[PDB]
Amino acid sequence: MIQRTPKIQVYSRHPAENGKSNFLNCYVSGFHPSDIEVDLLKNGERIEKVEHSDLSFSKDWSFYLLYYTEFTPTEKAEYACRVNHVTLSQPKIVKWDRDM
Repeated sequence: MIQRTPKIQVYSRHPAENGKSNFLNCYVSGFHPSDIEVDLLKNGERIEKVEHSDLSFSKDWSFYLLYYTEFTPTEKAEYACRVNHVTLSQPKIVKWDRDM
């Protein structure tokens, strides 16, 4: 058996084919086993519609999730990524930095 803690990155991107739109991303990488819970939060509340959830795995057994959705942020709300996994004794909450 092997278990590996997920790396968690939270960042924003504009797709080049539609640059006025902005997307909040959570890249959860390198984890094992694949069982996992991942949500985007706004002011601490789950974002219910997340348009994209893409899972893959590498040669060593090691899973990768890109979890993302269109959003329109502004100086007001706080956004974060919440992850729970067997390797994490508490849910990990990673805040979105608006410069990322």
